[PDB]
Amino acid sequence: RAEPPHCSKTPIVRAQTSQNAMSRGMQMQFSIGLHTAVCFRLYLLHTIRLEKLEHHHPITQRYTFGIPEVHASCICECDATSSTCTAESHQFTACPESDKSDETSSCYRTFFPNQTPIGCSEDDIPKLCCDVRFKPYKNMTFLAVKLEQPTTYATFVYAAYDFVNGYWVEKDKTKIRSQLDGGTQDRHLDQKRRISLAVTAGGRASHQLETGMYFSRTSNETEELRMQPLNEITDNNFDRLGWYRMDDSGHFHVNNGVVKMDDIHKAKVKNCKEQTYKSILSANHYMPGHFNLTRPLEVIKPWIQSARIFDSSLRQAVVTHAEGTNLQISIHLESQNLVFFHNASRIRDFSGSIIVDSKSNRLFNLTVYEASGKIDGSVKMSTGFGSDTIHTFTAYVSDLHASNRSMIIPLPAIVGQGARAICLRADSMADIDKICHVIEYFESPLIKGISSIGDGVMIAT
Repeated sequence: RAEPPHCSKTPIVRAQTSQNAMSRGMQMQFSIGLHTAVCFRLYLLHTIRLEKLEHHHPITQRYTFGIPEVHASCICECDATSSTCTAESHQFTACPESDKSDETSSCYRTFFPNQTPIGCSEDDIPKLCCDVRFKPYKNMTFLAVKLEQPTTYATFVYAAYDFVNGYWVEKDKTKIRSQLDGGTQDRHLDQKRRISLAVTAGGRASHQLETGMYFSRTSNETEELRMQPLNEITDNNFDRLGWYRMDDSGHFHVNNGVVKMDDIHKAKVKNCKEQTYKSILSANHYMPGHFNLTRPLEVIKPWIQSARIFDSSLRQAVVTHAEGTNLQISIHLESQNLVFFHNASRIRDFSGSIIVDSKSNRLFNLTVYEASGKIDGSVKMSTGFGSDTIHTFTAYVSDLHASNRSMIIPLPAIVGQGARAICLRADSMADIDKICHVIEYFESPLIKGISSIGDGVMIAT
């Protein structure tokens, strides 16, 4: 089923290599676009596609966490002297092993003395004792990451095709990786080692990464990165995510539960006789009724196509830029001949919206339908088709066969507020075939749960 990608139309600059006190070469220069292909023959058709643009993720931090289901059972002791409900039994301690009860559950004890004698004697000052219980909710698991900090890599796809009796044959197929932050990077591409690919970036890549705490769900296994107030590994804010953390075994616990439990659990006696009390947790991100989540970055951030932990090793996260600037290529060889070829373009329909994202990115979130090759856009003044052109663009769809693709089109500041018309036309298409639509403009800017014990009192009088 071997097939070449749409060979884009690219101007080629002939440069001459400098010389030493020896034996008069030449270099073929061109600017390749992200998600487009370049084709040439050596005088076996050679193709290079700038497939992926990635910023690296690591700096370190990593920790699995969950969402806890909290339940607190208490008991009152009317006589302040009593052996039942004491500082040694309740203050800073986990309720000792039940032997039958769930392994997933995690409990902590808190001591509430100096009570009011309600349903008691006027002189004796009561005391309250509680078991705060925590278990994972819906078995929800997430990795917390201190997230992508850019290093930039380009991923190219080199394929050499041959036309053997009516059909194309993918002879050689490699993945080329080149670091974009330094000077030119050079390597051979073909097995014959005759040709060399030289990649050079103009400056920093189109878009940028924020430094902070991120996370995504785990399926017992990385997913689309989300952003919601989350704790750095060394921090333990109860109003932010990750205070309910998973250790090695898969057991979830409250981060420094023992010690902190008394600062976050607050209970007062309602009536010591009936064994009634007012209870709450001074925290967030717990069940019941204290947990929702932020949508993936992909969804909220137009400049982001995808942001995911790369694999099972959980060492790097890959941020795929919605679109990126072109890269500078030079193809060099001894002394022979190079000819560059190009295919043509087609387009059924399109859809999209003009967006200024939270990180101040002005782009056209374009989606093409049954399209291939070089596609030319024209952003118009007003909603009226035929109004004055304010920007002109060209997108390159790499699929040989007309397919549906989604892309990011950087726009100048002239493409200001309000809805407007945009007209797309493929290459060499008559102005009758030109699709127009009015496109929309969007812009992003920059409690007490009272319960009666239930378990009954074992110590009445």
